[PDB]
Amino acid sequence: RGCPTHCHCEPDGRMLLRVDCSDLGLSELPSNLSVFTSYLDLSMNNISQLLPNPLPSLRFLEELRLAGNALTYIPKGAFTGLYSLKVLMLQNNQLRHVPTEALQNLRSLQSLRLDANHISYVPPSCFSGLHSLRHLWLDDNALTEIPVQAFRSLSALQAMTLALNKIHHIPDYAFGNLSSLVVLHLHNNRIHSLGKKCFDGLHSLETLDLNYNNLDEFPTAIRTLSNLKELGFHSNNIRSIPEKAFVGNPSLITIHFYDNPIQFVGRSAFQHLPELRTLTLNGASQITEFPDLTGTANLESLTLTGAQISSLPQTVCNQLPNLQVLDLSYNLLEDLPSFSVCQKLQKIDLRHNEIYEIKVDTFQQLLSLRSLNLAWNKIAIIHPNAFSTLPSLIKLDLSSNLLSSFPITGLHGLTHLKLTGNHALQSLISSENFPELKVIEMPYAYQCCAFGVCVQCSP
Amino acid sequence: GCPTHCHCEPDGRMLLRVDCSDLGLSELPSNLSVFTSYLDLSMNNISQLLPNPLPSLRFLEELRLAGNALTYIPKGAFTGLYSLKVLMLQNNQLRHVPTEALQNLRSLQSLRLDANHISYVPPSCFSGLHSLRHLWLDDNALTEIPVQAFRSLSALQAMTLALNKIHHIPDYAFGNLSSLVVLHLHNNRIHSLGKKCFDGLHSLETLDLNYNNLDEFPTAIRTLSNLKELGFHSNNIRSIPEKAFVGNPSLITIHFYDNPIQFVGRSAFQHLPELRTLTLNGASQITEFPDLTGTANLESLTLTGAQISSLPQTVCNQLPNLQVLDLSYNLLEDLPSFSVCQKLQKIDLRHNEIYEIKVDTFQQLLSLRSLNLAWNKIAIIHPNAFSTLPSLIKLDLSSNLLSSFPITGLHGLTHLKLTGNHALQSLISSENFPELKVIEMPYAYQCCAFGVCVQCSP
Amino acid sequence: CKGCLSCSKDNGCSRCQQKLFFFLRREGMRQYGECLHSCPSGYYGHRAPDMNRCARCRIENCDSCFSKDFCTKCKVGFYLHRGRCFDECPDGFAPLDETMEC
Amino acid sequence: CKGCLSCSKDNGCSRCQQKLFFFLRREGMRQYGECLHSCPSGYYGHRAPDMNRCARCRIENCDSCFSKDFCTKCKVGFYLHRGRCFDECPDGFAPLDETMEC
Ligand SMILES: *[C@@H]1O[C@H](CO)[C@@H](O)[C@H](O)[C@H]1NC(C)=O
Ligand SMILES: [Cl-]
Ligand SMILES: [Cl-]
Ligand SMILES: [Cl-]
Ligand SMILES: [Cl-]
Ligand SMILES: [Cl-]
Ligand SMILES: [Cl-]
Repeated sequence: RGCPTHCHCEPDGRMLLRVDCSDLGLSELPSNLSVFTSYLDLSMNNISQLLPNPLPSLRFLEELRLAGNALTYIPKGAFTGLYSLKVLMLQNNQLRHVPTEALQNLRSLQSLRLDANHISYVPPSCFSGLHSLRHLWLDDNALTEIPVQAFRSLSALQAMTLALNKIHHIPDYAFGNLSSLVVLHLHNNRIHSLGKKCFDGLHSLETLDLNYNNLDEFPTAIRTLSNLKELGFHSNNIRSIPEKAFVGNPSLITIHFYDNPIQFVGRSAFQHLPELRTLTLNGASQITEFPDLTGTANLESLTLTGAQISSLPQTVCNQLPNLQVLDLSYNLLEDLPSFSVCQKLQKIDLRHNEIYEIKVDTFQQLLSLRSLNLAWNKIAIIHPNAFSTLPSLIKLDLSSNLLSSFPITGLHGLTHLKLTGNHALQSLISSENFPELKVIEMPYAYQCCAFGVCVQCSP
Repeated sequence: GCPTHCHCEPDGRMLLRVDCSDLGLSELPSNLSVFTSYLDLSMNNISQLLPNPLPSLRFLEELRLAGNALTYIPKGAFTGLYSLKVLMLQNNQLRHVPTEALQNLRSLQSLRLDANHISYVPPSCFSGLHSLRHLWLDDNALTEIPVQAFRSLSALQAMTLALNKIHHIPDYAFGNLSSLVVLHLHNNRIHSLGKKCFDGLHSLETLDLNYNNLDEFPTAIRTLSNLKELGFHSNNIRSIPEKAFVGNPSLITIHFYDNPIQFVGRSAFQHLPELRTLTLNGASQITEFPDLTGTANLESLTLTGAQISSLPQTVCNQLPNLQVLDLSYNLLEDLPSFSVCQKLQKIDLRHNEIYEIKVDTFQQLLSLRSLNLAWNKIAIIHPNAFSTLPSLIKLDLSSNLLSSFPITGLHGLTHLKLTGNHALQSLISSENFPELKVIEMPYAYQCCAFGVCVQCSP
Repeated sequence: CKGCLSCSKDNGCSRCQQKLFFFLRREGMRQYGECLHSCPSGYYGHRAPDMNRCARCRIENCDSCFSKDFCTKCKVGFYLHRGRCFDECPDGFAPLDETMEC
Repeated sequence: CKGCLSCSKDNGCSRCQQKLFFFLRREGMRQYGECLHSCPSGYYGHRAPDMNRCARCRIENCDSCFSKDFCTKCKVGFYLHRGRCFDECPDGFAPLDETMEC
């Protein structure tokens, strides 16, 4: 009986009261609320008006949840007296604009959820006096533009999402005074064009997300974002990454740009990024040269496929001391350098290139290599000791090459071996040069049977 | 009952099989029974045979002298062997075919001269060999075709000259081998053929030119009207011309992988009503799907690594019996309907540019087990596209552009592959896919939701 | 099940109403889907065109978050600074106890 | 392990001398590799640069082979004609009882 009828209540850490009145089909607020209420949940009810409220007495109320009600409208004085209010949740209501006045001057407000409404207009001064606002959710509404004026105020803001709206253009200085902004999410909009200075003012930004938009061109505007650590522009229509593209972003750990029809990438584009951990390009046709990675020595994973790459530099592994995954399938590679200076490599995929021989030193002393795939090359000779120093090697795919014999030394630990489509490879191979094999694909079935299988062997 | 250390067994109720192989004998044994129908002298140390008891062996049908030390066989070596049908001299040290020892062995049907060091066939060393049906000359030092000597073998049905050093075949090289059915020429160095180099071979059903140096399609096969099987894989042929096999309507099998093939005439593969398989990998200058008119019995068609950007709408009308279609690695965008290809069991369309799957594409393929559409650009699949694929067991839609995925007609799947569809964040549930044993989801949370944190990745 | 377009049995919700977040409850053996207006403590809500889902915060020393890498309240005894949780509040700005922030 | 470059305990031969044919003899529970001057009845010898092996006769009603599609001696009651074996010796040429052919 210290709790409203049908509601459930519980003391918080300071013994102030948490009141749960969610999911009771209430059309109006409950009556006998303790002045010692720190948290009030009125989610999932049928509240469309806040005329008769006892809210002015709730001077310790820090968190108010009004999600999932029928609010189309919030009047000027609705939050009068909630001097302690830190978090306001209005997500999943029917607002068609941000209330013009109800949210002004909530001085202690840190978190405001307006997501999943039908909001098409942000009035110029609706965030006025929100000196304390840190986190703003405007995702899943009907915005057609950045409300440049309304955000003029908000210099204390750290996290914002405008995702899942219909924004088509970001003008120069659109976020010009958000100097504390750390994360900005713009995914699932319809952004085609960005001004050349559209992100100026975002001095503190570490995460920028432009995924799932309609950009035709690389966002030059990021040059200013000197603290950017994570950048996402995947699933757009970007066609090239220009030279010195990330010259202003030496702290980038993560750059995600897959599902862009990228064709060209500048010579310098990925230099001087000492923190970047992964690089992935699938289908980059007009790339004829392996990128220069000077100052970018921390890649753990590198994938560059579907390009016209013919050669790698002899000294390519000097730039790849931490590389664990290298995928260059679907290029035009003929001559392989030595990969031994890539000491960390765990997985190498070189399928569908034009490689004709494996030399003695190509894979020497890769003690962590687990899986090597050379399927669909034109390999006619492998030096007998090419795999001598690969104690970790567990999977080997040499399908669809031109081999006429097959090396033994260094492959006693294999569990997976694939050789089909080497017609000339008619020599047998015996079960305890390869005791640990569990999947074999042989050139002919008689090679399976001679092995002792007629453990999976094909054919 | 038998020469000492030899082993003997009855061949029928009178005659005798004598095994004297592998006894390190320097000379033939002495007391050979006139009842000897079979004599095995293989794996011994016999360098010639002059002191022999052979002339009394009138019932001897098979003599085996493989793996001895023979450099020379003297004129009368086999006199009196009226019954001799098989003579095995493989794996000896002959440097030419005996000039006279082999003439007039009138009963002789099979002669093995393989794996010697034979560099020279004297012009009349086969004179009188009118019963000879099978000749093995494989693995020797032959440098050309012994045209002369072969004029005396018109009863020959099978021959191998494989693993020699032959570089050219002149016009009429085999011109009186009218009975020859099988000819093997693999692992030679044949770089040029006369335009009539096979004329006279009226009976030939198999011709094997694999592993040679041909630069050019061997148009001389045009007279080989009974050819059933042709092999010219592992040569340097870049082109298969128009009307290439017009003289070869009975071809069942044509193998030419590991050639740098780039063109194929439009007509090249028409009118081959018995051809069961066609396979072109890496055919990268090909821009149009070949016409298969009158060539309706293909069970497997593989055409990959080419610049095929569309199939004719009515392409399955020529593929009524097709079981395996492989068009991976082309530039396909729009798909026709494959429903007239009723017998399809496997379709592989990986690495093309396919942007949608329609309702119509795979309708009523009741035997389709496996369908691979990985690495395309598929952004919509019609919800009923797979409605009538009751045998579908494996579906691979890896690395497409999907943001949803059909349920209808996929309860039978055991293998589903969806990784690389970044927009496919919706949940798939184990109720619709009870049969799955291998799953690749776009995200790990989708595995968990399935009931798995039977194999799901990541 | 609540807020749900597809209620299975032997299971919770399989697909939620358009603007709700899917969340995977673990009762122990069986797991159940639920459709929440905001994500439970330790998770953030992620919205996409046809699936909103509760993803767990994997920021170290954090108890709630806005985003994958933006913390909104740290654990006990840690200080919040630019959405990261620290033990020592790094030089340039000192700790500030009343809130456990910087 | 006669005629063998590369032998073993339970498997018999694994690699033959240059000019000999590999054949897998099968006692049942285990099988041994053999190097032969010609292939046993039912098999034909196939030479390649790297190795030579006995392959099974691929032909209906055949007992011995020259190659995979050319029979050299048919099963009992079948007539030999151009390397094939037929019940009735087809029209155009009669069968030789005494000879077992066409
Ligand atoms: C930035 O916002 C702050 C705080 O509201 C205010 O003091 C100032 O006038 C604004 N500055 C600019 C350049 O807009
Ligand atoms: Cl208003
Ligand atoms: Cl792997
Ligand atoms: Cl002589
Ligand atoms: Cl592949
Ligand atoms: Cl998660
Ligand atoms: Cl076989």
